[PDB]
Amino acid sequence: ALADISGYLDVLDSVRGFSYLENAREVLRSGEARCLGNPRSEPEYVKALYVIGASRIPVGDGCSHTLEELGVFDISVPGEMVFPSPLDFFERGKPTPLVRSRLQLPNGVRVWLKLEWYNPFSLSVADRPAVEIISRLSRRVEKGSLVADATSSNFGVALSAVARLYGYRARVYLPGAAEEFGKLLPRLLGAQVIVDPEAPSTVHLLPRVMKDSKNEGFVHVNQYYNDANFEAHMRGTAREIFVQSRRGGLALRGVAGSLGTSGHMSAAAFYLQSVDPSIRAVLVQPAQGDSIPGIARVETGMLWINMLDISYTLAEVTLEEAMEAVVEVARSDGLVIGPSGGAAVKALAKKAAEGDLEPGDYVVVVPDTGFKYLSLVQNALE
Ligand SMILES: Cc1ncc(COP(=O)(O)O)c(/C=N/[C@@H](COP(=O)(O)O)C(=O)O)c1O
Repeated sequence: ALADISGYLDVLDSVRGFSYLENAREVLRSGEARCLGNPRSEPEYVKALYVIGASRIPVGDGCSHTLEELGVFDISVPGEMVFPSPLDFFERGKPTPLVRSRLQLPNGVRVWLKLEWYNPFSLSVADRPAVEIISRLSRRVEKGSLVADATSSNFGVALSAVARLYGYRARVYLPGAAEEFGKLLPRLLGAQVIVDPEAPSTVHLLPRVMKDSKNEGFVHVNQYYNDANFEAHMRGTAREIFVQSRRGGLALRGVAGSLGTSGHMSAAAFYLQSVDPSIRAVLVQPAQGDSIPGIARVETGMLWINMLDISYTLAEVTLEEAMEAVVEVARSDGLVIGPSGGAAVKALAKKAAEGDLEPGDYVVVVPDTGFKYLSLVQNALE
């Protein structure tokens, strides 16, 4: 028997750990899940179902229900694209677009582009963690409290818009080298914003955010460590690849992406590799000395890409190379991607070049619009 999952979403404030994900891998790999006689005695299982994007849970004595029965494949989007609020537009106006590129890579490597700038608050992938974190937070923290964190840019914009739609106050902390939209947009959205000229990278800002949090009593929502960030991308970004690939007719053979916290490619890779372990995750290690805004090298410390059981390859990419690839997607497809997007296009293009990749469909996750990166656009043409 099928019942509604909303009711059982207290397991989000009770399950801790990753042992619950073993349940995910089996439900996904099997394509079904066993019915639960007592839904409250199985907090791990229930949580797993939510995290793969079920809307319902299977309840009863011995039965089982498919992914489609559970609602992994439910279409959310109103055909007409009419939404009674912005927050509901984020929720139900999904999946973000998967667009097949005219870009031609060798060895029959077919490039598809998941356009995460089609998120309403930050025009970036960072909306999805920011709604998931703040939504859970609304359960426990009182309204009018200040929530805060460090960001390269996207998440601080997403945090500020969403915090303020949930009644919470916002502080964002940015490194000096980040972009003007990040420093400016939160303020337009009513946050306080603090910029450290000395801080060369976002992870380096963390001690300052932690110190101030202890002194001031704001809630440091902490995207690097906060398990919702991984979980948002499991029920949203990753699940969508799973669904779209199937409904799209895609022979899905892999994913390509970029890493800051590692939330979204950890989630795409794990989800996808639960359904089918052969799927490569091609990931980008920005080259040494170069800065690509939004992302970093793994060995600067990342939670999920390390600890979860994820087969992934790295290709090195310079900024200059990430920018070359922006330029060529823009001449191929006429779509203008951000620097981190072109870094994952480039990184796939090399494994393709090398002959390390099977013939088939690859989905790249493009994290934001190039319209926010005019300087790096300009410099890449001169
Ligand atoms: C443009 C762009 N490209 C890639 C990423 C990487 O996504 P993640 O692995 O899910 O954090 C992000 C994620 N952004 C967050 C996290 O950045 P950080 O992890 O501190 O390097 C921010 O803006 O501060 C991004 O904005």
